[PDB]
Amino acid sequence: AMACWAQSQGYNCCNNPSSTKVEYTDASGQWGVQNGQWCGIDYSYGQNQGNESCTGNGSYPCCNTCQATYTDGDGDWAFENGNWCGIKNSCKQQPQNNNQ
Repeated sequence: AMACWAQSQGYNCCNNPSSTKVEYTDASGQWGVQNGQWCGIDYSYGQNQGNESCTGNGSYPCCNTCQATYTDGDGDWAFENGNWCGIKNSCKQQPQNNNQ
């Protein structure tokens, strides 16, 4: 739960980026104030694969398949049910933190 692109510059990650209010947006990315703290909106800043959210939630619907035929600046992406959906947050890494 710490892989935001905003930190690369100095800022901090915004917890629950899949439900953060982005009152700012430019050529640097999406930013918003969460819990009273500045932080970029990274839906894929290194979360769990438990399936808490999915990709493409900023425009299209979820896919549900772990086959990302294409990846963009917002993560991975797939095409199922005849619709451009985003790869699930679970379809990224099995060993999500839990190291056997």
